[PDB]
Amino acid sequence: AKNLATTDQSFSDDFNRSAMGGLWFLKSDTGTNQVGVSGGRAAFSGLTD
Amino acid sequence: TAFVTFPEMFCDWGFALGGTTGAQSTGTAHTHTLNTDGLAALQIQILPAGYAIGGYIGISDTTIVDTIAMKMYKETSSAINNVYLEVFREDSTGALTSVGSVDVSGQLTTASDYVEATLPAGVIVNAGERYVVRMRNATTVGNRVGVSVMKELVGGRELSIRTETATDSNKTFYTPSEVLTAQGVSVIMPWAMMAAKNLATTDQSFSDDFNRSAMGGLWFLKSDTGTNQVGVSGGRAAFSGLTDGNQNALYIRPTAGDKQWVEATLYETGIAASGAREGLLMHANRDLSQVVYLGVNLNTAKIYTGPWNSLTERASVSTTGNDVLWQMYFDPATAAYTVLKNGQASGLTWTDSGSVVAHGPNYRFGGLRISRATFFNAGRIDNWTLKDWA
Amino acid sequence: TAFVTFPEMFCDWGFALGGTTGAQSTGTAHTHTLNTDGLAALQIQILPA
Amino acid sequence: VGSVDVSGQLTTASDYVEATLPAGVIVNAGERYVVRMRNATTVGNRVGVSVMKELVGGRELSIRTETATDSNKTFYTPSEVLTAQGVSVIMPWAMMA
Repeated sequence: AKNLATTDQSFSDDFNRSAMGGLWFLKSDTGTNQVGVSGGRAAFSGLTD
Repeated sequence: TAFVTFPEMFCDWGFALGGTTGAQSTGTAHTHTLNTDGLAALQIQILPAGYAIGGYIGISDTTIVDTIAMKMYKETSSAINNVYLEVFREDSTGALTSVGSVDVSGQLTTASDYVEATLPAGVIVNAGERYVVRMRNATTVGNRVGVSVMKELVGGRELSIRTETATDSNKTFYTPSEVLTAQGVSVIMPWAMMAAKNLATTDQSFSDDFNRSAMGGLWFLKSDTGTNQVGVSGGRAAFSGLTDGNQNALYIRPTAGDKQWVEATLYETGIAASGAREGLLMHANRDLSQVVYLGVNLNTAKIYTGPWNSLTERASVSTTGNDVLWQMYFDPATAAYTVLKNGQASGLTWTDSGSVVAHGPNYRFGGLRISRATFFNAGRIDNWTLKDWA
Repeated sequence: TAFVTFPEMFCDWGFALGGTTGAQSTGTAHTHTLNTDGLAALQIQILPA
Repeated sequence: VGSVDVSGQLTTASDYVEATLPAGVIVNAGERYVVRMRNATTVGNRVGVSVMKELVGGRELSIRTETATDSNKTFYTPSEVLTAQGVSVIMPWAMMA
């Protein structure tokens, strides 16, 4: 399949699940807490600055 | 989930030889008979300090890498250090860029054993790109390192890199010219692995509108009728056939954890005659050894436990107008099951004080159940859904 | 993306032999020792028009 | 989770033997399954199985039991599984379709 008519990939996430999941590489300056999903919305986990 | 330069089964196993050899170099002409005592497998390549060897790794499905592995050992028992395993991404131009490295000299063993090392941070990979797992071995003491490789045959594609100078071994950003030179120089091909040991597992959820022609391969069907199973008609599941008995459909795809939430709408259940039991199944074994079942008739709704052959009633409640979108879920914080009718509490709750229900990897399957008796099929079901509520 | 009758890694590479052969056809009875000099790989078939 | 008798359809020539399970068994990605050949015959004729030799120093993932009780076992324990893995020296070819 040497050459294909490549489509334009598109993705969407409602963030309406329990955990962040493996579909998101997380990197934070806190050290332990990353972007956490709560109440169906992403937010800053932890009380750190 | 991982990617290997060539299947690990070759490193783990070998082929038995057979047949007959050919002519001799000198002496009386004879041909020896091959047998199982001859083994075809990977070879071992010793390598001195300052010599780096690596192989290209394909990416099948995109994910996040966490660790890398190689099959190697040390020749002598002397102390060693400065043994590095690193990962290089190949750009469009073919240049190699370092995206991670790790010291593995501490955990090395004299015996030929796997070496698995965690990267400092995750490196996202995508299907279609190529990666190289390089072993550096820039030690100071001088003990050599033996890596398990498999011999390459000339005349084919060259996709292994090998560098001898200490400068090239310590290089962290190879240019295309140096990559081509290393590919030309290289004669072996090492065994390398890029793994996905730990992932942030999601809460898997599934749903089916039951709006197709056949039952489909996404449902394991088991019934006491013998021949007929849950059949889809008019876009709704139903008890196929005129026989008296029970039918169950189990979703092939399991959920993530013990937290379960199943929901479906009950249709044509207010016209039932007597004893028509149908509804949803949660915490179902693959072999249906023990299940938690929600049975709704035209009069009431009950919760059942146990194998499909014989069910035990745990709780019951008398309701009316049972043609709505029923839901029922399990909270492991209190180990309790709660049923919500049309978004209302409906006062249906069971508490497992005795822990009669076992929760584990083999008890995360849901499904649907119908029963038919006395020439009156139970209601039909639609909009089936299972998920892991937060 | 492609489909192959058997993995191309065999077509590109080979295996190193090891072990020991069996009895000989004639002469003094002996068994040779296998080493990395023996290569196990696919063969080449000639074919006329 | 499933057993089948394949003595009737066996042939002296080395040929594939395919047997249907009594009922379907759902499987999921990430789990592991073992296809065990028992051979608890009464006449005493031996059975030859096509295997592929394993090399030492690698992972052990084949099971081999010798005693009749072990062969007739239905629910193995982790200790017995480890002992069988250590004892085994061959790896058989098995398919689940």
